[PDB]
Amino acid sequence: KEEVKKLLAKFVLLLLEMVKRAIKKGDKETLKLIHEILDIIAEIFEELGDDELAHAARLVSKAAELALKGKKEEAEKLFEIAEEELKELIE
Amino acid sequence: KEEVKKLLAKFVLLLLEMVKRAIKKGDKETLKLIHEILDIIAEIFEELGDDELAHAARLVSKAAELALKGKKEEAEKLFEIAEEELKELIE
Ligand SMILES: [Zn+2]
Ligand SMILES: [Zn+2]
Repeated sequence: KEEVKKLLAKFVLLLLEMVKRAIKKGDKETLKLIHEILDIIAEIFEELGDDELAHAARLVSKAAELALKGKKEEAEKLFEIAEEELKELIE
Repeated sequence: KEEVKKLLAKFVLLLLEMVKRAIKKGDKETLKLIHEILDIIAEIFEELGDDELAHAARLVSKAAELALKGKKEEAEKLFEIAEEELKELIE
C-alpha cells in the first residue's frame, strides 16, 4: 500500500508535467483527458485512506480545469503549490 | 435538485467566511471541523452530479488545511480563487 501510494504520487507528478506541456500550447483535449485521469486518481487515493494526496491530485485537476477554460494566470500558482505538496509527500 | 445545489453553494460561502475569520485568531479546533464538513459537502456534490462545485468546496478545504499546517500565504490565494468561482456559480 505504501509503495502504491508513492508510485501514484510519481504518476501525478508526471501528469502535472504533461499538463504544463499541454498548457504551453493550444491542446484542449489533453487537458480534459488528464482531468478525467486525475479525478480517478483522487478517487483511488481516497479509497486508500489517504486524504492529503487526493487533495494534491484534485488540485492539479483544478489547475488543469482553470487553464482549459480561459483563465491561465491563476493556474500557475495552483501548479506551484501542487508540486510543493507532492514533493513534500513523496519523501 | 438545483435549489439544493444553490443552497449548498451558499453554505460553502458561509463556511469560507468562517474559515477566514478563524484564521486571524489562531484556531486549530474549528479548522479541522470545517475541513471535515467541507469534505462531506464535496462528496455530496460529487454524488449530486456537479463537479465544478465539488472542486470549489475542496479548494476551500485545501486552503483550510494549509492554514492549519502553517502555510498562510498561498491559503489566501486559494481563498480568492474559490470565492470567485463560488460567486460565479451562485447564479
Ligand atoms: Zn474534476
Ligand atoms: Zn481533506
